[PDB]
Amino acid sequence: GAAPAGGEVRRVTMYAERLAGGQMGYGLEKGKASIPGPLIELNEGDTLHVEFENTMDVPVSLHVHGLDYEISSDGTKQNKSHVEPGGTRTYTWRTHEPGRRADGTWRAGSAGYWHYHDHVVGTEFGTGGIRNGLYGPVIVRRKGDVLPDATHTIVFNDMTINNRPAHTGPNFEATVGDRVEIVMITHGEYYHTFHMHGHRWADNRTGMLTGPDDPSQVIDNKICGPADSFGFQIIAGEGVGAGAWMYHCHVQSHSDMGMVGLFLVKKPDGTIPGYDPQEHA
Amino acid sequence: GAAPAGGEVRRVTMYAERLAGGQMGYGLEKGKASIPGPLIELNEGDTLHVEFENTMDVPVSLHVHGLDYEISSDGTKQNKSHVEPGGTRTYTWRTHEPGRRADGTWRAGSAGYWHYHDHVVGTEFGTGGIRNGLYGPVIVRRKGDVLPDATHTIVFNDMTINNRPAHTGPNFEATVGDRVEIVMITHGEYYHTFHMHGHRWADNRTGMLTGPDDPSQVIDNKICGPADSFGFQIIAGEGVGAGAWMYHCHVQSHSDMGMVGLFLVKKPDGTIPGYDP
Amino acid sequence: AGAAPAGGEVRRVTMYAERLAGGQMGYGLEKGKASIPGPLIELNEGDTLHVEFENTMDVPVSLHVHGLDYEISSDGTKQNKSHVEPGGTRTYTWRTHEPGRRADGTWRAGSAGYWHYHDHVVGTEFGTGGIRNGLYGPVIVRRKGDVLPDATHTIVFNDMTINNRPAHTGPNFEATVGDRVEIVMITHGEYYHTFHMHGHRWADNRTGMLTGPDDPSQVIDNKICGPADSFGFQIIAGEGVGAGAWMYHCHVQSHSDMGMVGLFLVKKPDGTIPGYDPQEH
Ligand SMILES: [O-][O-]
Ligand SMILES: [Cu+2]
Ligand SMILES: [Cu+2]
Ligand SMILES: [Cu+2]
Ligand SMILES: [Cu+2]
Ligand SMILES: [Cu+2]
Ligand SMILES: [Cu+2]
Ligand SMILES: [Cu+2]
Ligand SMILES: [Cu+2]
Ligand SMILES: [Cu+2]
Ligand SMILES: [Cu+2]
Ligand SMILES: [Cu+2]
Ligand SMILES: [Cu+2]
Repeated sequence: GAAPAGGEVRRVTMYAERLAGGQMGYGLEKGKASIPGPLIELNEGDTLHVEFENTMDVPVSLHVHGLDYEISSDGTKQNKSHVEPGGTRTYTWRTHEPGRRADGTWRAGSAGYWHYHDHVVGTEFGTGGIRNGLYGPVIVRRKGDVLPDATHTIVFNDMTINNRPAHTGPNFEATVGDRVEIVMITHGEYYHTFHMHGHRWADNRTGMLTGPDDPSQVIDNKICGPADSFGFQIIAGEGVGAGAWMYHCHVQSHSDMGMVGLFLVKKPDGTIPGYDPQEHA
Repeated sequence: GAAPAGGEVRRVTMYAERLAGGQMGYGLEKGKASIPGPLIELNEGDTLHVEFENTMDVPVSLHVHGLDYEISSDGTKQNKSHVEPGGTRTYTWRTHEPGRRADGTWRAGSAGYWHYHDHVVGTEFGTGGIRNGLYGPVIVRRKGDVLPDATHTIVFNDMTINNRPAHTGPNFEATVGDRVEIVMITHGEYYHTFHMHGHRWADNRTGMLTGPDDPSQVIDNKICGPADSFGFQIIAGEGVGAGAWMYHCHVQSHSDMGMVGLFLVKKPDGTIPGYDP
Repeated sequence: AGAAPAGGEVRRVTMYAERLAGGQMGYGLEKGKASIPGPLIELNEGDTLHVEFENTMDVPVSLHVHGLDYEISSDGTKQNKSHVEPGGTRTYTWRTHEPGRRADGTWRAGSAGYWHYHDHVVGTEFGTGGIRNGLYGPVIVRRKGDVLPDATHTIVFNDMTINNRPAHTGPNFEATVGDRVEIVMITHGEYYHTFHMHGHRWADNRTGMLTGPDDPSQVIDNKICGPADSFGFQIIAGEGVGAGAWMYHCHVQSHSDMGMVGLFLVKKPDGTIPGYDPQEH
């Protein structure tokens, strides 16, 4: 697979729901909200109309990074694009291809790893919403972008991964050789440094080197702060083989307190070498 | 609207002065000091002799990032290039173009988004003088760089933008279609994440991709730490139209405590849709 | 002087973990010669390194590496039972690969870059104790044709110290104007830092050096960094600025104020640094 040229006009329904544990989630269907919210994938040029409904007892909003949107889809109290309790609103996101402007410069596409989150709960910056779990990924693909066997979203939200209690992963499974895509988002108050054992990627738009003349740095550790978003694709177990490969924040008290999960890379027979589930507790 | 080749020897007078309620700033003429300090632009290859005068009762200095300067223009007490009270000094900053060295490798030029600040007030690293307002931006352009319709300078200085009180901006104005340049400098103790609503830029030298071969990440949110500086040009309203477009620090307590302003992009008739002055 | 050659050799080294004075711990290649930072390990892409490792201490220790290819048995984590018991021995194997075109048409990133190793088991199962105590070291993987330097120096921001040195005690590095000097910068611990050098700059890419006039990497003199970040650059000492006691420091204001400063002592050909008086520093 490779992404095709874009330009489809899409629609979807989206709800903001209270979840258990005092949380809040987005979902595509009533009663199916998740944390992180649902992954929205677009190709450059597609438009997405989001038929949005607020099912909670407090205003909420939908603010997106990186995608074209007019002020009316800003998703803020400050230009009256929030959604009252029980209210509804259609947010529109647009994307565009890159190309030469008439002044000679190059307009950058919308392609990239982006995200969306609340901007209204708690404060007019969505501090309460984001803490509760109102966030999710948006991938915009360029025509020709290689496509992954799977996509996993890792959000460092304050001292949590995906709002989970400490040392509860999440874990992610792949088989040696799968092309795995990772979307990494950070939210909240703290900086973090995302690290993956056994695996590395290029610090560019795709996480993959364009070819032999890409000078981007190849890393396995990146500092990130609130609302940063990047992603990459790795071949699971490439050059290293199967195993329970940790990913964690490398800030030493963060990993000690539980900002750790496993990238479980399995042999073809589905087993994991030297993976004693209880030696990782 | 493109930068020319440099090589001109330029001179400017700068002054350090005190300002109201504890603050201090640089000025091009006395009485006229500002926080941030004056924007300095140069073309790669230019030399700049800053004829500097400290009008304050305490020592001060002028230290610059990225530009060429000999150790005597270090702007540090450590190297004895600070400026005593009432004193004067001439700091020389030079720039160069990119080109191939003798050893055959490529030497990077001076072009970039840079800044200058005090290095001796409060501490030997400027801690009290940076806190007080003693910082400013420097742009060095390469030959061929497209020139903006405006440049606006945003300094995250601890928990403030441009040492301004919380929730007071600043706001900048443009018209849809304007090529707008933002200079972003961070100072103090805190990390930040700069975010702009409705607009995006490439994470490279200019903030614009070189072309279809430029693999630089395109972003709208950037982590920055003390003495980081970067800049970019955007077409205002490009693909998103007019309106009051927020920029802020995206650390949640920071934006909550007031690290937020507006990029007011106006329709050619001058009105901003949706905006509530 | 010159270029990195093509890799492919299988190298062996003995490495030791040893107690050092002051409650510190260090790696070394020979007994009694442990250092903080540990020894610089240098490989070319394709090289294999069998580290014959010995733990001379009374507590468990491990060797974990960033960026290189290792199988999960050389993870160096208690979690995967690749730590070394007090008095114990273990051969860690690190591999590197050249970049190249995969059968799927994408470009495989090579191992080349500025990497580091460190402990993963001392104090906590994320090595928080052994990293505090000085168990960390640089690794450089060179791509064929990489420019070699006249000298390489390693600067590790470890918590609020540089190379575990007392406040304001450097270290200092000396070069002559025109020397090609390689800096390897690693960060560790709990804190974010910004690395700054007076009178010098580099490219934010793999080598630190612009590949040519087509390379768009930002050129910087100041770089935010977090725990386990590792980058490097080569500069021409004093190029366009002359001899001098050029400070490098973390630019987080209170960090420099309280010790995170050192000196790049760049000398004229006659050995002099005019104006340099250590008592003013
Ligand atoms: O506000 O993101
Ligand atoms: Cu916002
Ligand atoms: Cu963290
Ligand atoms: Cu690791
Ligand atoms: Cu945001
Ligand atoms: Cu901030
Ligand atoms: Cu936003
Ligand atoms: Cu500075
Ligand atoms: Cu680890
Ligand atoms: Cu620091
Ligand atoms: Cu400096
Ligand atoms: Cu300095
Ligand atoms: Cu590590």
